[PDB]
Amino acid sequence: RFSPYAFNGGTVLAIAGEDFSIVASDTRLSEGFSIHTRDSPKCYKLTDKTVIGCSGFHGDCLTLTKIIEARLKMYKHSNNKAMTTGAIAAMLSTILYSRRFFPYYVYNIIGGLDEEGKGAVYSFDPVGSYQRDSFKAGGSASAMLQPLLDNQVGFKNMQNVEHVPLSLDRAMRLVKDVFISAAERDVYTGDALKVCIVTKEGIRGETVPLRKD
Amino acid sequence: MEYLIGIQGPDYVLVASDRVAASNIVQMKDDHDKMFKMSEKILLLCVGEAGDTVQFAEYIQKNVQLYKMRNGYELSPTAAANFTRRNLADYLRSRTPYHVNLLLAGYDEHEGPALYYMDYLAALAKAPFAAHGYGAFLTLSILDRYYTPTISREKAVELLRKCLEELQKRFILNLPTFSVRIIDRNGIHDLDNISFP
Amino acid sequence: MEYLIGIQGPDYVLVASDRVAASNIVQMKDDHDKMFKMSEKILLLCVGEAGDTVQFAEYIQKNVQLYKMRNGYELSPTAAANFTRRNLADYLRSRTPYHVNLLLAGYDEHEGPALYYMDYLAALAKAPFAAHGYGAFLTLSILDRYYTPTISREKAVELLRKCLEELQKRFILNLPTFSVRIIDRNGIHDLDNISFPK
Amino acid sequence: SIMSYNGGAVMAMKGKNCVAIAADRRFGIQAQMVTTDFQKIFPMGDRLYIGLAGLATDVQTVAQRLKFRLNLYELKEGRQIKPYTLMSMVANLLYEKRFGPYYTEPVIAGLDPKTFKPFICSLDLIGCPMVTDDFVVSGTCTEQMYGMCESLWEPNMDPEHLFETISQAMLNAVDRDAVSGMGVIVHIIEKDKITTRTLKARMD
Amino acid sequence: SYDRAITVFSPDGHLFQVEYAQEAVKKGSTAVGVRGKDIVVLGVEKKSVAKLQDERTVRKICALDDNVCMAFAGLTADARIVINRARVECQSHRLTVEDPVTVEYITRYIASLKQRYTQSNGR
Amino acid sequence: QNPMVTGTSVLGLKFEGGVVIAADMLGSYGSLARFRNISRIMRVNNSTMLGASGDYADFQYLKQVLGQMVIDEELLGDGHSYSPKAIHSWLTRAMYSRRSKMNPLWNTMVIGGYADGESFLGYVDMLGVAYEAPSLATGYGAYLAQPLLREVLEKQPVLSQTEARELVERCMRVLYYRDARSYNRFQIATVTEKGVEIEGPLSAETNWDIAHMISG
Amino acid sequence: TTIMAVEFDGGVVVGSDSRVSAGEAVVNRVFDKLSPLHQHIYCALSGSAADAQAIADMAAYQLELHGMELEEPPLVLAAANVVRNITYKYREDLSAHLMVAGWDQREGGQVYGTMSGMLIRQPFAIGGSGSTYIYGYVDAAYKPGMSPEECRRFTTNAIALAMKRDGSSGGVIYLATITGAGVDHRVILGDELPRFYDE
Amino acid sequence: TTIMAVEFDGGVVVGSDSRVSAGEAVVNRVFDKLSPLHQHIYCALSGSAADAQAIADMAAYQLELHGMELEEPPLVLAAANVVRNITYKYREDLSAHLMVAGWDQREGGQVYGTMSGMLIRQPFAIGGSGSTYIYGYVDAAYKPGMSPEECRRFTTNAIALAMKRDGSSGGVIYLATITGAGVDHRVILGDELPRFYDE
Amino acid sequence: TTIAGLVFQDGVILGADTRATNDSVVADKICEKIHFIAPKIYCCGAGVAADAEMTTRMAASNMELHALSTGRECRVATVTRMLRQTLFRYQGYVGASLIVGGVDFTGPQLYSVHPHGSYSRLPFTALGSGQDAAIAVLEDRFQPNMTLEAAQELLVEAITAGILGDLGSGGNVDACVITAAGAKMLRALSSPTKPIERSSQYRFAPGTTPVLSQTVVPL
Amino acid sequence: TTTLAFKFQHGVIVAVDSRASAGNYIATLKVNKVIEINPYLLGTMSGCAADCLYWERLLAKECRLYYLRNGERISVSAASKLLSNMMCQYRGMGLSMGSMICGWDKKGPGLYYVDENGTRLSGNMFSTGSGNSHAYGVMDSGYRPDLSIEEAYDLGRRAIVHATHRDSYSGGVVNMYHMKEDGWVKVESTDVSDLMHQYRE
Repeated sequence: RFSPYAFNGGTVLAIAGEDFSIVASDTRLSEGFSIHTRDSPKCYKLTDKTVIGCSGFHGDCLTLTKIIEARLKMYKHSNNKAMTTGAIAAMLSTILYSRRFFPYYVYNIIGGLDEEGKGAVYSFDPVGSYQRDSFKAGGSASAMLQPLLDNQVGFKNMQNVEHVPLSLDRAMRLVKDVFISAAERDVYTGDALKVCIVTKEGIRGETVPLRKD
Repeated sequence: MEYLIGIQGPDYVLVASDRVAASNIVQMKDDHDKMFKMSEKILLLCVGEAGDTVQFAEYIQKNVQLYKMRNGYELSPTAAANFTRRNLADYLRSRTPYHVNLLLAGYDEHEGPALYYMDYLAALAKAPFAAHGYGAFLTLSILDRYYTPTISREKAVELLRKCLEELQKRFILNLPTFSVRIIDRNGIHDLDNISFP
Repeated sequence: MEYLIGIQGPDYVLVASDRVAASNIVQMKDDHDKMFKMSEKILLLCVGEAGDTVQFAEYIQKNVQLYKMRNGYELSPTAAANFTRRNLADYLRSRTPYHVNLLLAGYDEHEGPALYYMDYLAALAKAPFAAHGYGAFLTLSILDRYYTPTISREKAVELLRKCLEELQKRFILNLPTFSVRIIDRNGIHDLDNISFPK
Repeated sequence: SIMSYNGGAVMAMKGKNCVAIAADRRFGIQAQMVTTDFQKIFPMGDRLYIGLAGLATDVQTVAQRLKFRLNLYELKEGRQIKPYTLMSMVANLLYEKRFGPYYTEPVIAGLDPKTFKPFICSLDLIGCPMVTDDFVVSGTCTEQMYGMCESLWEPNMDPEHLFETISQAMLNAVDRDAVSGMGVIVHIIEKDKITTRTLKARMD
Repeated sequence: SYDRAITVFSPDGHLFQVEYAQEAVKKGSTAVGVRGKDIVVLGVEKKSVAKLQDERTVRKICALDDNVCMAFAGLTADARIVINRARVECQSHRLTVEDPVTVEYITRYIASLKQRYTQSNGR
Repeated sequence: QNPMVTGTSVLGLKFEGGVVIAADMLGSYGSLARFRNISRIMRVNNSTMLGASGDYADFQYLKQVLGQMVIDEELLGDGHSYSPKAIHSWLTRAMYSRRSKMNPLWNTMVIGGYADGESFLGYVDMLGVAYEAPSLATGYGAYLAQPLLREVLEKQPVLSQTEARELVERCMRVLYYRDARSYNRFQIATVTEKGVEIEGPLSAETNWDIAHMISG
Repeated sequence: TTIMAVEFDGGVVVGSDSRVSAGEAVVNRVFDKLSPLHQHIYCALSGSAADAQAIADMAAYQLELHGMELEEPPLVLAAANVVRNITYKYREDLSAHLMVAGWDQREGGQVYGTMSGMLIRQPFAIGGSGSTYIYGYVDAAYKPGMSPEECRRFTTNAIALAMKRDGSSGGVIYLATITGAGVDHRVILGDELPRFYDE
Repeated sequence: TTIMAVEFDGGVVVGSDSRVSAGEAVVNRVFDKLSPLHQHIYCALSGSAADAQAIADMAAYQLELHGMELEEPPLVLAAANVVRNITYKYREDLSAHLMVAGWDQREGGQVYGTMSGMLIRQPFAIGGSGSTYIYGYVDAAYKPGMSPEECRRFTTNAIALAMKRDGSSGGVIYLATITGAGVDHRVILGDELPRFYDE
Repeated sequence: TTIAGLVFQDGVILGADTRATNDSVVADKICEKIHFIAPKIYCCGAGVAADAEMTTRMAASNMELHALSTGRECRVATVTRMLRQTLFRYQGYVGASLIVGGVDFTGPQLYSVHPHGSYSRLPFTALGSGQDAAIAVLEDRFQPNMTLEAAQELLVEAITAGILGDLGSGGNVDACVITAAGAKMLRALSSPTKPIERSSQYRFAPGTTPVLSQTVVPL
Repeated sequence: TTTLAFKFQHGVIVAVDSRASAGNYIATLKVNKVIEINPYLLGTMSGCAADCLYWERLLAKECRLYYLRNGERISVSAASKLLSNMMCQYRGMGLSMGSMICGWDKKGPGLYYVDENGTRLSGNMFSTGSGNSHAYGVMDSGYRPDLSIEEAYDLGRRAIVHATHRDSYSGGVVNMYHMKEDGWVKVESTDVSDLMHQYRE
């Protein structure tokens, strides 16, 4: 018959530091065993302080992004100000939920800085539940990324070790290395990397090379 | 499945029900009262799907209370039975089917005592005694044996205790405590709750 | 579903089970005894599909009794556990799958008390206490809270009465009466049946 | 799937002259725990172990067949088994079942009895032998254990560092798995001796 | 349907339809009431009694609920509507809120009906 | 759903200062080759070029709609003409809105165009999946001529107009060999700054002489 | 897949296409569907290749013993029955379809459709999924008593019409002329294929 | 069901078979599949009769207004589009397939396959379930620039080949020659049907 | 999975890809798909992992019995029959798809065997998931009678186009060259992606391990 | 997902765990299931995380509309009825939510259980979630209405601690919310694993 949803792969990783929030994703867009194109950025920009990733069916990633960017302007025109990171989460929770009976298949991870200037990451589900966390992942490689962060970021399972808040200098090499580890062992990840770092100054996009196979 | 019962005496209607509210493998609420009072002398007993019982039987309780305020006199137990049917019947073919099982028990100044049976397909029946649930198979047999139209309240409660204590032996579900109420010319009257500690 | 339980004390193994035999909406037999005696100090507790419990657990009772007559000494509770598994495991892929849940409770002159858990897929586990059925969810929590390795049989029966009387409140099925037995160096010993005259 | 019924995790990582194999202690049925004493790692004799994961029936069923076939092999031969030969045994054991396969993914770790030579490998339901120079994992959490072992593993490590590496590899990978947990048992195979340690892990 | 403005403003700002409606009240049957301590009393005078009438069916003191009663003075054809609309709200309140109806809650709903019918098209 | 006259693979690849799109002239009903002369490449305005795959009955519907879209645009004469990115983003919504209603147009389209010195080659899909790539193919072209195009673009990212058509003729030649529903006659439509120009029906010189090797 | 055979005085001409396709993709571009069962006997494969190559080999074996033990070339009716028994026995499991054509010292040229476990002798026979489109060419253009030069031009013209309409057929035509002198194996390359209405 | 149309200088020849069959049984033995949409325009029905007679009547209506309001005979391209819009809009519910052929004062003879909601102008067109059996006769025997006497003999020979192979086709051939002078209705009875290879 | 083969003037060349995946993960990054049947005969598995291995083991063992029995160079046409009648015996349940090639004294011969038993002689072919990519490169640049020095690049470029363009193929490129002398194996002949570097070591100091049951067994 | 509540002399106590997982892989860890509504009203979370989170925001919306309109500070009994009536219109469309509403009204320490299909039950003791059965055992272990404040929390801890220990889909940290006449107050958020090795020694 007709199968409306296909899995296009993709991987999203967010880390909320004290002064920074990093949202990174790969470029590979692939349906089935074939690669359509090796540049398809998952990271999309909403406001200056907010970057949203979309991991899932690519047609919903394109539609949902145009719906969000439409309601950013509906808010900015009505309220004469940009949406806060917490407001984008609460809105997109109701946007994803209005589809409850024919859901969007996507994994949204919103990250950036809140009113306090601190990294705020909101991870969603296709049905629109959301909760704040220091680090989240998504997509096919989400299962590989999370255990690595529980150790380095969370200092779990280690007795008598000091807890130092993660530094951007260690966060850059932490995001790059988990993908170098994930792109190897995952077939849906590779061919390139985009890191969009959200600080108080602005968004800085950094591209990293990954295994091409 | 939850359990209902009713008995019609000459001057009275003696109804009883189980107080258990159960979900999955556990009993959530053991004091849950399934007896809904439509009017002064008119009761109602609803069991079925957990959500459809309270949702539907409250639509009736308001239409009955509304009728008494409009015309100044309450419905008779006969009219209240045929009204609950048509609502439950119209909801069958629509997109919101109700699954319920009703007992309408009432007393009337003229018609006297009345007891009505109803299934989830809204087929109304007026019987001297009736029961619902899986406990209706282990009980109505006992009611067949000991029931008489001349029975007295004193015997009825004693007769009701013979039925309800046999759900503790054969019937698999717990059902520790049973609520009991009686209706007469003086209105509804509560009776000592049958309890098997 | 039928209910089993067991408790391992230092010198003893205290097991209990429900006496109900139920079919459809009625209780056929309220005194039905689910405790199968494999050997002197070795019991067995089997619940599951009504026909598979008695059929399988009798195949074990004979193989255990046969071993004692061949070599002159009974099986230890350890060997009797790994034997019931392989038979129940070999069935799985054959054309006659058994659906059962076992508890092997025994005492040994050397190894001491032992209690074994088993599911219908024949995965053997040795636990200090175990339970089967839907009543195993409402019970093993209570056992977690009051159990201690130093418990005494005076406390154990009192502890067992705390668990079994809570199947009368939350648990939906009747289960009026519970059989109880205890095992020690002197062999199996019956205890006063816990009964709640509803 | 079916191998997700009882859950479970097995890991093996190769060092320089030593190997280490680890597995969790949890035995449960779907969403319900039973006991924490379950054993997923079995001795094949001196300096050779094998882990097993997947359905808990086949863990104990396949293992009892190996000690059956191993003890026959070690009595016929005048020597202990090589870890490379054992890989092909378990591969032949699982492949004869091709049309009614055991549900399990064996993980073999040990030392070549010759002198120092370490060896590890992993298998599948059908038993395709797979030899790796770094690590092998099997279980329902396998996806977790890839990322942990990728970053932590190094070409040559002394025994002290294997344990620290494989400990944090399991503990962190299991915490994100629902059906695995309840403590981890870690074995260390050296040339001189064998060190067994049961870690204290979150009970959940 | 018929949608047209009946109630409209005037050069003096007065609503004619609302003022003429109050003129209907200005000739009613006189209705009074007072508040005591534990008791409250209502009263009405009927000049239309010829002794041929049935006093029960012409009673202008009604009861919206067990805890609330009411009277009215004005055109009696319109009262049967508001009352039958208020009695529906009393029972729908007990269905929404298990508590009985507050005297103020049913007075708001009676007022919200007299509003909507002022601004609605063709009423 | 119903098997009504599917198309076949559509090749395209952007070269220096232009875009070339090759498509078979064969309409295919089931496994048949039924309509052997059809134009599957539509000219859209001056600067953009469309050709499609999948259901052909849905291609003449979009041929009719995009016809009105462009004609209605010319009627105003405002000077605005749809860029191939607008034609691409418009189809992405048409494909998606039909999808969300569970009544999709079963089709795959490749939009070529050259505007403002920027060559736009683009891709949409039934499900709404849409992107932009230097080389595209649909159906089994993505499994066949796609690694032929990528293997050239990795070594030579810059292709001329003469090298382009030569590589297109080779890739159409491979599809004629390796694709069951393909056919020998095809159109090569090359859009440049001079405007859309659709070359006549062409063919491929084929070397079958390996048939003698297999024999011996 | 399109196979064809035509009967004339001295012998038979066995034509076939080449292309083998699994689904909508082409496994093998040049493939020989004529597998000799015996010196003068040829079998044109059709249907499932895995099932047809098994039946063609089993038929080439059972018939090989028949050739040795009789110390004489087998007939074509013998070859058609060995193929029929294998096809009908396994007909649930094997979806293969064959065609047997050859020459003998007794009856001369013969052609036998083995389709689905049945057997017919036919003056001309067509098979495969591409057969259906040429049921109008072989009815009209066919005439009895054609010379070998006319038959090869009739078989070539016919299959060339099937390859153009069929998507599962195509490639080069194979032609084997089997007579009493021997077997002439030709190959018709794409440039030699007779041209027919292009549009 | 087999329908055919051929284009020549002065006009077009629209051929068809007769037999209408539901399943393996014959509902109607003699049935006219040519339903004129206008004076010089004729539509050859195909596929589901209930769906085709509805589309042929709706197309004969919408086009009738087009004829009156313009006070001029409509073109054939106008007739092919009215049929295409109805076929594509309902394509889920209606399984019908039509063929539109006729003559006009501008372009002359024209033939348009409407199949499944698409549109093509063709020099000769065949349709129906029986059309799959001859693509080989219409590829070979067809030549450009045929006289009306040759076209009618080409259409008659072609359909006569389809009726013999198709089980869902048969009966008498209808032939309508549409030219500028008028429309010549001809019926080819079974005794006039051209004989081909019998076996 | 991408495997391919090519016939040139003096012999044949068999390539393969080294990556093996279960579901979507990379289980092993270095794997041998080219197996050893006879000294001058090889083959390439594509399919179910073990079904393409165990199958070539049975053939490699049968051909060793046959070579010792006769005392003659193994014919390529024989290996094809053994793999063909074994796979067809299992009614396609085995998913092994093989490319058999080698040089006997009949001259260079390259077959291919599909999981259901369908085998075709030919000059060139490719199987696996990335077969559509490799064949397309073979079709275009092929031509009969190639020298050996020019025959290696066309196969490398055939598989590399099947690795880089497929999600099921990765790692290095194995190649096996066969001639009259024959038996020349080149392992990891091509490396499409060189960089593998992972510098930021996570190695940490021992001494944080909430460990309980520690014990030591001497040997 | 394990959740429980009970009321006694000094008022209600609510206890939940933090973990919400999808399949065998744990999605998040510290997720807060208990949903705050009013100052003195407190909801819970069971079933689909997005469904009950959405609809208990409408209840937070309707309770404010009630308090703004009437000013009567809605009772726990009515707030439980609003959440059921909203879920009854969408019945059959696959909404899965459990819930409990706690609070102190003029009547007393009301506690209710509102379900996906409209089940509305007052009562003394409740528990929901997948590990609900494991909670009733420890709660029925001799809980009494006469317990003091400190003795009551010790039961709330020890209930979830033993509930998540037996359940693989329940775990994380225990969130405990006491209830009073004025409003709820958070007692503690404590890791289960750290409480295990306490009660184990």
